[PDB]
Amino acid sequence: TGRDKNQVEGEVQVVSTATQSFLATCVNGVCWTVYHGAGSKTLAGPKGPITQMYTNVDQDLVGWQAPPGARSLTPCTCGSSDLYLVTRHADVIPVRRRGDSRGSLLSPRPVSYLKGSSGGPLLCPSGHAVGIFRAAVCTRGVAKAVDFVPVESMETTMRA
Ligand SMILES: C=C[C@@H]1C[C@]1(NC(=O)[C@@H]1C[C@@H]2CN1C(=O)[C@H](C1CCCC1)NC(=O)O[C@@H]1CCC[C@H]1CCCCCc1nc3ccccc3cc1O2)C(=O)NS(=O)(=O)C1CC1
Ligand SMILES: [Zn+2]
Repeated sequence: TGRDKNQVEGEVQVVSTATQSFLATCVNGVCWTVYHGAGSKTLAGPKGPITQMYTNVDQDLVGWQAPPGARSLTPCTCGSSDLYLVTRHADVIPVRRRGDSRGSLLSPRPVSYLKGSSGGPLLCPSGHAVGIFRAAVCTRGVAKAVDFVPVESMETTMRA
C-alpha cells in the first residue's frame, strides 16, 4: 500500500568522488566501502565531512558506524555456491564459488566492463549476502575470476 520506485534493492547506495566513483553497502547497521577507492584521504558524504572509523590497506576494508534502526543484510547461511554480483549499472550475473575469497566469472569480460562497480554486494539466491566486490583478476585485461572479502572477515575488523 503506497507509491514508490526502485524497490528492487534498498541496501545498496551509490556514491561518487571527485576522481573516483564506488558504491557502499549497509551490513550489520554499518556502511562498508572499499579502502583503495577512498584511501587515507577523507571524503564528504550527505551529512557532511566524516572521519573513517575502520581502515585496512592489507584487507582493503574501510567503512563507518551507523546508528541502529536501519535494515541490514546478513552473511550467507545456506551453502549457496551460485552468487549474483551487483554492478553500478544494476546488472546481475551468476558467479560460481571457487574459493572462500576467490571465485570464477561465468562470462569472461574486459576489466573496463566491470570497472566502477566496487562495493557491489554479492547476494546468494536465498537472499543472504556473502560479501562485497574488492578487486578484479585478469591476465591481459580480461577478467575471468573475481576476488571478494567474506562478511566474517569484516566482523573481525569491527571487533578490533
Ligand atoms: C574492475 C573493477 C575492480 C573493482 C576495482 N578494483 C581494482 O581495479 C583493483 C584495485 C587495484 C587494482 N585492482 C585489481 O583488481 C587488479 C586489476 C588488473 C588490471 C587492472 C587492475 N587485479 C589484481 O590485483 O588481481 C590480483 C590477481 C590475484 C587476485 C587479485 C588480488 C588483488 C588484491 C589487491 C587489490 C587492491 N587493494 C588495495 C588495498 C589498499 C590500497 C590500495 C589497493 C590497490 C589494489 O589494486 C575498481 O573498480 N576499483 S576503483 O578504485 O576504480 C573503485 C571506484 C570503483
Ligand atoms: Zn544465502
